[PDB]
Amino acid sequence: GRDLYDDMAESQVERFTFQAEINQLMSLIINTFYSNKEVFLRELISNASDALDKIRYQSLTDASVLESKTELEIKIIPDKTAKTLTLIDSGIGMTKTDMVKNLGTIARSGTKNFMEQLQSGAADISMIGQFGVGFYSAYLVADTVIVHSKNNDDEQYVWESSAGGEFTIALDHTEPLGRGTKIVLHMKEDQLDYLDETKIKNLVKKHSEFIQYPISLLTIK
Repeated sequence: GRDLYDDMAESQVERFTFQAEINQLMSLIINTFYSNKEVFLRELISNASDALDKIRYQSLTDASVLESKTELEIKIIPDKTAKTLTLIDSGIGMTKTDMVKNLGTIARSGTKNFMEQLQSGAADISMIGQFGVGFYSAYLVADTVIVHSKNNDDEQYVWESSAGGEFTIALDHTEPLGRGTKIVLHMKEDQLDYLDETKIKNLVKKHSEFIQYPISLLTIK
């Protein structure tokens, strides 16, 4: 059901509006109480794995695609001072238009039906990935989500949203990724426990049993 990757300083920033049902979903995720929000980490890792698969399989038929970053790996960085959780993958990455389309402007087939099932009790929040909208689970635990991405076909871009119906995209001149995606979750005050060393270690272990890529987990001292 996961399909995110399926087929003086001056800055130019473009603003976009979320597709109506995606906007509704984000509001539902933010303005409703959920007891168990661990799915957010499952989705971060699984989406990273999909991105890694996509570039790995593209490399079978075109080996040159890995020249931008030869490693296929995941890095997870909890940072209590910054109040952020970051997950970096060296997967396929997203061009600017990939971000525009896949991170909010284009309708997703499962959004309406997912929201109906949440309202009824037929589904719970842990099942979000099955409905192809798992990315948005980040808003269970984060006020703001920032997505830096670099695809071989484009320059590095950064997408940002604090919900409220809109997102922005701009050229990204921060640390070059080489290739892949860095997602930064600015954690809500009441969700900071997810940055605790043992808590995040256990969660990563729990949600990576079948992941076929190396994971590096940092602790900041």
